[PDB]
Amino acid sequence: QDAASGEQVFKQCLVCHSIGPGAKNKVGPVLNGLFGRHSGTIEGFAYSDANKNSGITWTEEVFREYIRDPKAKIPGTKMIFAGVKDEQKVSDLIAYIKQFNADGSKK
Ligand code: HEC
Repeated sequence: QDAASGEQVFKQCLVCHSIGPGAKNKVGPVLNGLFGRHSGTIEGFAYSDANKNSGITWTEEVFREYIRDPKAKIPGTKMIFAGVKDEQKVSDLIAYIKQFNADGSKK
């Protein structure tokens, strides 16, 4: 779906997470270069065992399921959020993010 739209839905994400350039960790790990990266991999982030010992590897398909309801895919994770149980939204989320990658740029 669409990114311009998806930027809106990340608003409820930015509260704890960063993206783009000069993105530094916060209550949660920066979401730069998310797709492909290994779960609990970004450094300077005190991941939970649950997150980092999962072996997830964040592909669009598992994020799609995660975001829907976190506690169910990484049961016991530190991310206390009742997901994006909203299908239009999730798709645009996965458009905006995918757009940054690694150091916050376009690809
Ligand atoms: C504050 C309450 C948060 C909101 C709102 C969102 N996220 Fe989050 N996220 C938060 C924490 C504390 C953590 C760490 C979990 C742990 O157990 O260590 C996370 C983690 C993620 C991850 C995992 C990343 C990795 O490198 O493994 C992802 C993919 C993620 N968060 C995505 C995400 C998105 C897209 C959100 C908007 C809908 C979102 N989170 C909300 C804190 C918070």
